[PDB]
Amino acid sequence: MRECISIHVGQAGVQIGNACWELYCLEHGIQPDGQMPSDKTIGGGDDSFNTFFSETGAGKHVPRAVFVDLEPTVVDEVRTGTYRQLFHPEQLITGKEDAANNYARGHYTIGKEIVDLVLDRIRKLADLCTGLQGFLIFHSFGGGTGSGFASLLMERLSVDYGKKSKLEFAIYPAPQVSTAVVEPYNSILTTHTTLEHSDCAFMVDNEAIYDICRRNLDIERPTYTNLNRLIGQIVSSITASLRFDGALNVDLTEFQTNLVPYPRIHFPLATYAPVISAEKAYHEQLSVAEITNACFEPANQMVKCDPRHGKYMACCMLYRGDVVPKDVNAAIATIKTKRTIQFVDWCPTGFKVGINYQPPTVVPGGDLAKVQRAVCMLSNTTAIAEAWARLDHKFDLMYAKRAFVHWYVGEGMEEGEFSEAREDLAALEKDYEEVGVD
Amino acid sequence: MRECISIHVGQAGVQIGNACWELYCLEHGIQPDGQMPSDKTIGGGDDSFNTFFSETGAGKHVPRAVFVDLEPTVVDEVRTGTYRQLFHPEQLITGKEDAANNYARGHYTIGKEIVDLVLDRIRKLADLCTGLQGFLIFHSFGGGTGSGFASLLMERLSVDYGKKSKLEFAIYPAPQVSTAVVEPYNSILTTHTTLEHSDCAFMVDNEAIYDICRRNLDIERPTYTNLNRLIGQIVSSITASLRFDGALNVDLTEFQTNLVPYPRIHFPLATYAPVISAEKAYHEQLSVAEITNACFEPANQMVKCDPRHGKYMACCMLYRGDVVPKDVNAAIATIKTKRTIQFVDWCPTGFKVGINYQPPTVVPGGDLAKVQRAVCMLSNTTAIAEAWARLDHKFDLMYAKRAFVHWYVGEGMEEGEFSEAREDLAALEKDYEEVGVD
Amino acid sequence: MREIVHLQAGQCGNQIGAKFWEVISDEHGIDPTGTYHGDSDLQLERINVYYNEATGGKYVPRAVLVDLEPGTMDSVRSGPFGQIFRPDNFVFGQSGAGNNWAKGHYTEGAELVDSVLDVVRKEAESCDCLQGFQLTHSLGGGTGSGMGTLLISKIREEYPDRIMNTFSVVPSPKVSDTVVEPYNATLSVHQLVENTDETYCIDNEALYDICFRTLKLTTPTYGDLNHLVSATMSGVTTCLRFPGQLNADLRKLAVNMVPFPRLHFFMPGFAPLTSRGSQQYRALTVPELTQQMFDAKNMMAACDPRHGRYLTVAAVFRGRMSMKEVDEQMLNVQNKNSSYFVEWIPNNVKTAVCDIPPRGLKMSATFIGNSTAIQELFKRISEQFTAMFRRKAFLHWYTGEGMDEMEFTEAESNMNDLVSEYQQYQD
Amino acid sequence: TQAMDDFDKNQFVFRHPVCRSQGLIPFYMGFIPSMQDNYALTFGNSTRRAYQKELDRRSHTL
Amino acid sequence: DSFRSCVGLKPTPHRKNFKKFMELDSFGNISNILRYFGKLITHKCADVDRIFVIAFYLSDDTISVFEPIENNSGNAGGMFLKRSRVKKPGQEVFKSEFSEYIKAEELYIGATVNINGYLFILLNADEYTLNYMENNTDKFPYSNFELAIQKLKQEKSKSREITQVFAAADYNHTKVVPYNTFRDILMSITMGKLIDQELI
Ligand SMILES: Nc1nc2c(ncn2[C@@H]2O[C@H](COP(=O)(O)OP(=O)(O)OP(=O)(O)O)[C@@H](O)[C@H]2O)c(=O)[nH]1
Ligand SMILES: Nc1nc2c(ncn2[C@@H]2O[C@H](COP(=O)(O)OP(=O)(O)OP(=O)(O)O)[C@@H](O)[C@H]2O)c(=O)[nH]1
Ligand SMILES: Nc1nc2c(ncn2[C@@H]2O[C@H](COP(=O)(O)OP(=O)(O)OP(=O)(O)O)[C@@H](O)[C@H]2O)c(=O)[nH]1
Repeated sequence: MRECISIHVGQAGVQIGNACWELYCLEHGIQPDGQMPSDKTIGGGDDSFNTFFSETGAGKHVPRAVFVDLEPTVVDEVRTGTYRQLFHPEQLITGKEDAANNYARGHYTIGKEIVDLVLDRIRKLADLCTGLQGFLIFHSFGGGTGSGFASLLMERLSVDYGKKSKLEFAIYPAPQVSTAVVEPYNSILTTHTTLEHSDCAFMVDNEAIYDICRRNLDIERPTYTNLNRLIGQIVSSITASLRFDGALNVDLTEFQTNLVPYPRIHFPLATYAPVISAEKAYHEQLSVAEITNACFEPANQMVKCDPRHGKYMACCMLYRGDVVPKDVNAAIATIKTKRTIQFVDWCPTGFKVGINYQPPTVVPGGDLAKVQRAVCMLSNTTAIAEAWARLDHKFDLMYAKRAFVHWYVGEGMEEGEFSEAREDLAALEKDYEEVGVD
Repeated sequence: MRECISIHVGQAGVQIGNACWELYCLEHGIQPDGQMPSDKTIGGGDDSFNTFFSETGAGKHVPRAVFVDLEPTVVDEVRTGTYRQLFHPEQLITGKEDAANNYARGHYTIGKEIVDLVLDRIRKLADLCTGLQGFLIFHSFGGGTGSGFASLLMERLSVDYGKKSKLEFAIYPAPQVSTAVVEPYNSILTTHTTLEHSDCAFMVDNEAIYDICRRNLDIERPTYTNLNRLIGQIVSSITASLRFDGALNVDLTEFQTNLVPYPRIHFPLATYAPVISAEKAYHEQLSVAEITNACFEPANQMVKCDPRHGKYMACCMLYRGDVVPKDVNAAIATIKTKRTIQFVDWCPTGFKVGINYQPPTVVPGGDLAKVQRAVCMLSNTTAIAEAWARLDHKFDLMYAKRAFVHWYVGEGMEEGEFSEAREDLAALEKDYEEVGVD
Repeated sequence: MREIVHLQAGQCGNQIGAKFWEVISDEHGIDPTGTYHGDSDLQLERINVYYNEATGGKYVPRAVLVDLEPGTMDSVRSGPFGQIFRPDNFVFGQSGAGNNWAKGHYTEGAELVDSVLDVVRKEAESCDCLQGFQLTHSLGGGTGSGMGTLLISKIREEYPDRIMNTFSVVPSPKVSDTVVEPYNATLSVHQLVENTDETYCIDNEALYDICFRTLKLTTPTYGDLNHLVSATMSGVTTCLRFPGQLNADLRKLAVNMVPFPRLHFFMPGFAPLTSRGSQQYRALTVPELTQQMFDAKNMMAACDPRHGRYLTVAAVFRGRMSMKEVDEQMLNVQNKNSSYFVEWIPNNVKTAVCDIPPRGLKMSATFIGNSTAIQELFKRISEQFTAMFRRKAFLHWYTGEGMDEMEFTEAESNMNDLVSEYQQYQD
Repeated sequence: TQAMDDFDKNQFVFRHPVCRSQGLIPFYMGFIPSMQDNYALTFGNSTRRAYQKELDRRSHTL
Repeated sequence: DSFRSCVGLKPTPHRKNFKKFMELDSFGNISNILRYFGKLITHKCADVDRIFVIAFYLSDDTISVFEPIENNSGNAGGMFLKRSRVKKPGQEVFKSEFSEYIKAEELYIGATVNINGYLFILLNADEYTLNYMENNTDKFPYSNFELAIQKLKQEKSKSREITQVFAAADYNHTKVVPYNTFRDILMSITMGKLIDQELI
């Protein structure tokens, strides 16, 4: 039936996964123990959780996600949290040694004797599943353990299983903030390996997430709890089609088919419109028109790109809550009459609408608004090239003076792979303008 | 009716022994004294115990077994244990001297004056028995006392009574662990003597038992308490067909007829699939599909043999608990469709199914999980010759230099008996390869 | 006797048939439990045209539901009348379409066409003699077009002597949501013109406008839109089920309706659409019925035939009228705009009067038209296809499914021939 | 709300009146007392056999 | 399973809850299957010697009926039912609703029952079940002795009538009385309304 498996690689990609499942357990009323109240919803694992959790005859919801990590501290800490009894123990795949931010160390040195283990996990997850539309891979481009470890495993799950979807989600590196100067090294290493096997790679950047916080959510001082909850809401919105229904229902197969124009480029941009404070939502009102304008207001995007510097190809709005076809279709019709929004002439239409009756709920101890009509805006535009354009000139300078290569040639690589990725990136940029040129 | 006698040879085979009735009295609820409460199950000895115990008009459940031993220490301490009042005193056949790990010392020096005494027990228990389907022989190949004494009694019980089944159970020698370097001497002595008389010999190895403990049972440092309880369950599962009923009942006679393909080789392999810790079973689920994959998982077997290095002839699954044929016959159909599993082409069918409604139970102060659906996997594959292949090169070198022969030739042997064994073994591998040839 | 078996295809038809069937049950007065409440002998007399009967007086509908997505029919089954629908005819697949035409036309259909054909022939043997078949689906629907094109092709040789009624809704001209949408329609219409005998054309934009024009209720449900189209499709079916002097056979209609073989596209028409006060502010008279009947605002199908002219017109009147008012109105409409007809055919009107009104209103009518207003339709779909076939956007999927650009060439070429034909016969 | 409570939390207070049962889950790292010295019970139970006796003899746990 | 197919278009595998099976399970030396003991009823009694071992499995409600063989007779029996959960003897054959099965609200001491056919009569029990009976009286208000105190404290007129007649049975004031008289002398004062259970 309608189910998928979530994968969280990298200790930065694990805390995001926990919050999502903490959010996920909310709308289903999951008690931390693992069971419902005396209300009868348990069975052979067949109810709203069947797409998400495995509350089988034993009565305990088993999340259908695997947590993989290479440093035991944080994964032990969450294993000492509140919902650890929900979690399957050795789905929390831990590690005793780190990759030291090295892509290849997380790809060659230790991955060989760990991939076989997680290979056993996925197959014994694969057999119990029925439809298993695809996977939910949470990672990071500049992963201290996220980058290299994900790379090889995504290769192996591609070669055995090339018939289903693979959904990729990584924090995009901050264009001007770099916690490590080796971050470009592994990041382009990820991209060139992932271009020929990844299905749908979705990115996000924290600075504009921070920028949102103190703009409209009015958060001068945020925490990951805020970040994790809001991104956890994002995946909740896109997965609401699986949980609930609506006037029409859409699936990841449609998202793949209708968003990506041509092979290689599969990197659209998400955005959630009703990101407002409770008090602001209190004495103000929400309707489709303003959220349609707000979702297309350039400063509301979390990627530092000006849409007027590029051109639009695909769009996707997922209206969750109490909406009618009437106002939406007229509103987007006005958007088509807009002159600023420069779609490419190739597509007369480039939007996919998802209508869901269920309104997004609040979380206890939360900071979001009380939304009745919500929408997640997934779009792809030519205004994304400057990102890798920023990356390449950062790389070429450092590569020319070949900084810290002694670290990498020290443990077993050569320059050829680092060479290949550059023209691969050069291939990507030229494709972007070639399709950018009408 | 339905009964059998049990013989426990060697102080290795004794602690595994009492663990059986410590288990057995449990599901019967037998008090350590030997009597129930004021409730009624006593009589002429005709109820659930009639197949195992002898609870006559005296009202004391007398186990139908014999404990033969050559060192007074361990047999006296159990005679001072908890259930010693249950046990018949002189069926704890004790001895004052050891065989010193020597097969023939126990086979010639002292066995002659002890075998008559045990035979007096054997015939006297035979007379009181009515159906007496077969024998239970708990012994050990590497028997300090198990080796020699078991062989001679097996020889004597074979010649007078060769019309019934004889079930042998001995710990198989460890592939790489050697508690004694004289073990190869007496081990092949046992093998060559037993091939022409033994009906069904069943082996097991403790290292893989150890390996399971810290894989899923989460035992990083076990004791025989755990070890004996695991194997004690194994014989309990196979004997449940006699104790209870199910959809269909099977008997040891079917086990003999259907499992062994040809004479000589009667050495199948046993396995239990729902070996798991309690909490794992607590927040996970058991169903036929996953346990069927697990039971054919190569690391689930207690013998260091890779099934992909050999080929299968026979298999047996004993579903103890709540199962239905539908998901059973469907799942086993999927198993035969699998390509990695390599049965020999001669048998389109090589499996024997046992269905028992009674769910397996836990032991107070125990280690097993609370099991509803269980299965014992009695199977035979050609991949076992490696162990004998391991033994012969171990044996040929040490025989080439004739270590400790002056111990054996000192107390009354020569080389011809040793000499006959190597070609009898060499016959076994060549027989194994001829049956390995299609 | 002569009966009809219905086909419910595509996830749009999933709402259609349910709304279509419930009106009929309410029209005939069957309760949601299925036990009819016998009040009108004639509706008891003419229920065998569509429904078979089971034990206990529960009229089993002779319809087949087909889909791939379980969730849609679960809502349908959990609907007020799902119990009136059979677990038998609920046929579906274990696959997601991706809203892909090729998958539903070559990949997923293969293992399901066998089952659906085995189904329909079972109820085909259940009944005596069919007039034909009708299909509720969409030309732009990923599953509806994919299933329909396969099925209608197979049915053609199976029973080449019956009626292949096709009820398909055209997507919004301005907006299509689906971006491969022009591909799917062009693919389907290539086979549709070959296989069908009749086609209804429906669009939501006019339905949205009709909400603004006469419904006047700002925010309606899409189900009420189905209520509208179900009312339209029911009117043509009222002819068969009801007595009163009007000739009901669609073949009685189609031969008068179809001058040349390749004319399959026809537009609906309906009678009084009434608003807030107009219920008590209307003098319900055949003149004003005829007035509102022939209104470009009362038009709902595709676009205004004001851009073109009229080939064949046929209106069915339901209620207690007489031969003269229909006669004089036809004279009235003939004189008002004589030149707007085509000189090819004079007196090109076909009138049928049903004396059995609906339950709720007395004076009612339906209209079916074939005008020169479809040029803009396939002319519209021409430009997108040319521009999107110009640079073969969104093509790696279908080639991965096994199709090639060549199949596109004749599909548009056939449509181009239709452009000339619709142009040449009028201009 | 909380930071303003600090005013009432400090100002006039500062002024003075001028005066689990089922242990834990396996493969857990991080040394709590005892453990490996005692053995022969499952990681779940080993934690919960300890959990009751970690309150008894290795009581230096707070 | 008829109602499993009566769930939706797709089937579902219902089962029995492990919860009730967990607590209600004979574990270790502790048993849970109650064992009562009674006779049969016919036109004339022949083999009422076999005290029927009716074994209501508290985890499965599956009354096993066992027989102890008597010296020199034609019994040669034992088990009568293979631990089968048995249908209520008050049902139909054309069924339209969930049919019912024998619960635990009828096996009072001195009961009359039918296991699908032969009418069976209960006389006594074992102590262990009665110990369980006295523990949880939620489903066993008969085991509530204080309840029986109210029924018999209702009657006040028979006070002297009580005093003399049960005085009449005694003759030496020995401060004991046999059960046989004691049970009989009570059945009248309740006018045949006392059930054996509370008398025990
Ligand atoms: N996805 C995510 N990223 C974070 C979070 N907090 C910080 N980051 C950034 O994401 C990057 C994660 O990459 P890595 O640090 O290599 O993570 P790793 O590969 O699992 O191994 P470590 O270096 O030990 O964390 C960090 O460099 C941070 O800059 C977070 O909560 N979630
Ligand atoms: N069956 C069994 N074997 C054990 C146990 N503990 C250790 N072993 C192994 O089993 C073998 C015991 O064989 P023997 O030492 O010859 O036993 P025996 O002939 O009865 O007399 P002893 O030498 O005194 O023990 C040893 O090699 C151990 O490796 C146990 O509890 N049961
Ligand atoms: N049932 C239903 N269909 C709608 C509605 N609004 C628009 N539609 C369209 O009706 C079309 C026909 O439905 P189907 O043929 O069953 O669609 P499909 O083959 O499953 O694939 P898609 O066309 O992508 O949905 C769909 O493409 C929808 O775009 C609505 O409110 N209800």
